[PDB]
Amino acid sequence: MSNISLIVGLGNPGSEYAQTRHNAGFWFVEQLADKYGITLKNDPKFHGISGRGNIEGHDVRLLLPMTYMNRSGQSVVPFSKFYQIAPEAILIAHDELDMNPGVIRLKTGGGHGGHNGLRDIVPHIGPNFHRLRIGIGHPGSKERVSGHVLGKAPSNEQSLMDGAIDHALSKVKLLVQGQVPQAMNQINAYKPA
Repeated sequence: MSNISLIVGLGNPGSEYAQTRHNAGFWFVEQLADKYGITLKNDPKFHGISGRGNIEGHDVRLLLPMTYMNRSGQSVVPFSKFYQIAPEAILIAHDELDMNPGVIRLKTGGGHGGHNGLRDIVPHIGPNFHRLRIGIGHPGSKERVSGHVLGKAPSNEQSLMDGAIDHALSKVKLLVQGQVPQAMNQINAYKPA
């Protein structure tokens, strides 16, 4: 099993989007970058913000597409092709409607599950990349879904999510060291304290 060498966080650009649930992936990758002192810089060539540096003994690339969510593939696809990074070496963090705040899962393969960022990426690199599904809750009904993902969560729900994110952060060592089964067990076992 492949080392994770590219970690992508999905979200929307702009300060009106930064605290919205749909940017759960950006939160994770931004906090990761600063945890390890990796600088995220404008990378217009790949329509994103990107960095690279040492994470627990490995050279890891970080990517935040700046394309807007539904166009995320225009930044992910050419970036991973250009550096010749196989999907099996990619981790994509994103908000997951189908899990509650404070729930977090690592998953390998599968489709987009309705997620409009993943929808723009599976067609072009296939489904064989890892995903960190950061639960954001489901708002009730289909009509509300959109104002939910594009809205800021209340305090209580934000803490749950931040707790889930702190936990996945403490497992990235296993991911970059190629221990994916072990990461999966330990991420998937998380429940708020």
